[PDB]
Amino acid sequence: ESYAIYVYKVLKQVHPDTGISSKAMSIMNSFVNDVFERIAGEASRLAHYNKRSTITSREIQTAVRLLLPGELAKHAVSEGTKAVTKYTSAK
Amino acid sequence: KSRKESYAIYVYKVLKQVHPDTGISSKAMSIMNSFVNDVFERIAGEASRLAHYNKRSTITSREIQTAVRLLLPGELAKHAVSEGTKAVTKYTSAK
Amino acid sequence: KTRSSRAGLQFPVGRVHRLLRKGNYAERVGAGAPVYLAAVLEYLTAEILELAGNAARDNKKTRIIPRHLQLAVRNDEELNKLLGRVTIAQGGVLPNIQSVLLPK
Amino acid sequence: KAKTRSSRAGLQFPVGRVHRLLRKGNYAERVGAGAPVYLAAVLEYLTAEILELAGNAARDNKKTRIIPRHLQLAVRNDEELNKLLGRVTIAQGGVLPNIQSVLLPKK
Amino acid sequence: KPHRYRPGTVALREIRRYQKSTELLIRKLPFQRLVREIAQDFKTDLRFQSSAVMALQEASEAYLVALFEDTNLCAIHAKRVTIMPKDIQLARRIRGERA
Amino acid sequence: KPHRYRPGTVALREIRRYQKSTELLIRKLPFQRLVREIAQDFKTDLRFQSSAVMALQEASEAYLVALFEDTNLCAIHAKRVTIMPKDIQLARRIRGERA
Amino acid sequence: RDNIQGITKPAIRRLARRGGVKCISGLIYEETRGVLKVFLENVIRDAVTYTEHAKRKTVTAMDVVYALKRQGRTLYGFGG
Amino acid sequence: VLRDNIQGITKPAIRRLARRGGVKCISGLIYEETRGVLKVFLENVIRDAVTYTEHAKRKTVTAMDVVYALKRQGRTLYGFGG
DNA sequence: ATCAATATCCACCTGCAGATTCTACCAAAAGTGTATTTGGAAACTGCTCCATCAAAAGGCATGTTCAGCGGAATTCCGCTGAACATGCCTTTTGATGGAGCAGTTTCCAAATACACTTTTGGTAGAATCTGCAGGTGGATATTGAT
DNA sequence: ATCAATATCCACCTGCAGATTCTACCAAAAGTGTATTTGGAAACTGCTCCATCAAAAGGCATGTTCAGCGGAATTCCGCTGAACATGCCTTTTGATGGAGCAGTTTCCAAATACACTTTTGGTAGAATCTGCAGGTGGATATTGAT
Repeated sequence: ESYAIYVYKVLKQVHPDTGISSKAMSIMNSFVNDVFERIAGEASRLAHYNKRSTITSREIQTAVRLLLPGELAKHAVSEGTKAVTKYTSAK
Repeated sequence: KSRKESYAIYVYKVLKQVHPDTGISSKAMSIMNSFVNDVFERIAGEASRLAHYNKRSTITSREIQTAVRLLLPGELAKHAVSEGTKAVTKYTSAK
Repeated sequence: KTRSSRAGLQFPVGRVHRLLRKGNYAERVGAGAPVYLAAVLEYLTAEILELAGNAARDNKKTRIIPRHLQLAVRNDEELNKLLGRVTIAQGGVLPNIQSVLLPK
Repeated sequence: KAKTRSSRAGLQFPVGRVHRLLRKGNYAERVGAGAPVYLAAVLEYLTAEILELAGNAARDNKKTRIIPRHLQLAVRNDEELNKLLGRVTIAQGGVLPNIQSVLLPKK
Repeated sequence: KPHRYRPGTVALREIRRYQKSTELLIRKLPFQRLVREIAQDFKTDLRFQSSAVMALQEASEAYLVALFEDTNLCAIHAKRVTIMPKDIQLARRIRGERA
Repeated sequence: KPHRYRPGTVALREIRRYQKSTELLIRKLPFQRLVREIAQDFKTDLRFQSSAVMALQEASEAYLVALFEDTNLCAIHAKRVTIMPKDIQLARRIRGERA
Repeated sequence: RDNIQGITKPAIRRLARRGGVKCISGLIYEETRGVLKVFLENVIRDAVTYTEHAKRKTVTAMDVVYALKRQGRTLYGFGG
Repeated sequence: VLRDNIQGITKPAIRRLARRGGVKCISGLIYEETRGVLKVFLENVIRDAVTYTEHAKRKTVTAMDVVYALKRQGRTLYGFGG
């Protein structure tokens, strides 16, 4: 299992004519997983420093803030909220 | 009013088993408590990782042990394992 | 329809959702969670490939290799900080020589 | 006349509590019976290592109640403990007595 | 009448003294003020448990006191006995916080 | 008569070169034996996926290189351009590895 | 007065002393304050973020502790 | 039989690493010091690594063994499956 | 400065290893869809414990003076960098045997999951109790001037 | 060496703040006994990928010569931090309304859970493609001598 096809879609969106060597995709793959565990981790803690049994979108979001630098977070929050709202406003 | 658990009563027990005539300031006790929670967290954390690496569902003494080996300085690790094992062996041989 | 299309995303909402559960981070995972985290995840890979991609371009290259990822990261204050304790194998270092060291 | 696991493992620490926390800790889906016990044994033990050292500390101060300074001196003066707690700060512990020789009066 | 200790003797005396004790060395209220002010840019109308300030203070001094031990080392490496801005700068660089 | 670059011209030339590329710099095989030596006078009858030796090596060079930067910074702090043992040592001291 | 200047020279001097420093360049104090400012800005930001996550208006000892722990400056004596 | 392999870390190799690191001048005494420092770095990464291996009851150190070891040490590697 | 020695740069060229390209299979995913459980937002509340206004306390700001430190200059010389020779050992390309990782079906010690019952650790409130911090005195060691 | 100013240390003292011993009410643990479920050891084994040996060549490590320069030691101003005694402004301490942090209670949206149905993203694998690594020779630096 891996994020490679997904990295690849995204990749084609920013740089339509650019490719990625496996060695890079490999690093890309590592990168995604790392970020994932960090976010998930801060979420884990957050949730239970509050005697909450659930990690919701709200924990992920505080986590994104606790973990990312300034502009990147201003931007992740944005995309994240955007997605949730779109996911919800459907079905 | 929601309780507020802490290891203080055990710390104190262990203390007296070591220095029966010594007492511990309150602020001291609060540190010992933070010490225990930290260690707890650290060992449990490593243990968790260990299980996930090995696609295992259960944290056992095995994990606590490897965890301790990864978390503590040589000798410390050594005793920690010794004690560790004493405890499980004794607990098993008993009705 | 997949939950990603429902969420407007290229990263796998359902896979991330599955991953959160096996990571055992909490007894339960609300549906909002994997959606949001798959966004942030995709958002960040977008940023680093956007920047890697140019490094490859600045080097008369078409295929990104680790060196471009490294260039991308170390040359951006935020990624460089987010990634400050991370080693990107085969990446090299940024060209940089202290002044006192140059000819006189 | 039920007996507690801590008494069975022969320990002062809450073998049951540790077990409780381990489950609530979201660390794993399941928790072996012996981990609670082992881990408890390990906690207790480290506890004993610091109070013993910290206790001496107080003797060496002609004092009988252990305060933070006593735990801080106990720690940073033990290669192993100090390493183990090398990214930890003990409130109210101060720092070990120490002056770079070069800063001393020329005798 | 005339006494006067030579430069360094009282400094030394003070080092011995302070490495003995453990009290905080920054005055509470000004500190409390500084904390409150910094925080006021993060969220407004905040209140702070007395413990949270006390913990923060305790954490900053131990930080600064330690940064002082690496600075002093950096100064001595340059064969000086006087710490300088650059000395602090160099320690924080090697520590991973710097530019 | 024979051409001769002044001491340091080639050195700067090598920094430019090496900093411009990313191949490993420690002989492959030699390093592997060190790995097998350290590992074994640690636990016998062990084996290695070649990638594990390779990860050890990428990790190491990246540590070592990152270490020399700090060392290089330390020497310069001392007004020198030649790194020395105590520089490496001051850097690891400040880095926590010692202290 | 200004609050950061509220951290005085004699206190910075006392700190230094505790860190075993004997001679102190005058340019240190200012340089020091900025380091303390940046220190507290980093911690507080995370403590206050924890605060909000819990919908409160009081930074709690714990919220500072959780913060120091993320910053990697674990503190003992206040729960965390 | 493995012996003195630390001497495989040759001057030239240790000099290139210093170059990548931006260093123009090197004292004769740096090399022995560097091998000293590398040997410790290796032992630290490998003790853990092999501890992961044993755990898992395998005879072969996997790269993940190393990847986990490096992550325990706060020296996270990317590119080998994590 | 003009100038020979050399390293550096950079676009043109091409066999090649590593990337892209279906074709096919499919277990495991992810989705749809009722059915059951429940977590935590949400509102009301009471009681801490926090921000605040006053007053007793005890540092910090301040300006002078000078000692000693840092750094500029200067110099001796020892070690490090450059260039060169020789030739060892790493690197490269294969191929082979087999160890040990990893897939699978199997089956039970150990785990979970109610549910009944005993008890223990935390809070609160009072009353009694004590280690020590600072406060004195007086002896003596340290520092600095002569 | 000699006082003279001071700091430091030590034995003793005592009030008190905080540590201790008491009594006890109790929901949340923690232990017990039953019933059900299942994680992951053990036994057989397909199969990958690790250790190994094999041979050749050339990229490198090694070892030397040699002289340039950078590090270390020494001298020496002059400026800048340390000591100090000076004047009083802020910090600290302490008594107090009220704003929340918490304890409880309610119920509806949202999360499990198990059942099917379906779509996908790994992958074994032969086939086809393509960026560029590595070679080249000729145009522009860049160095170092004079």
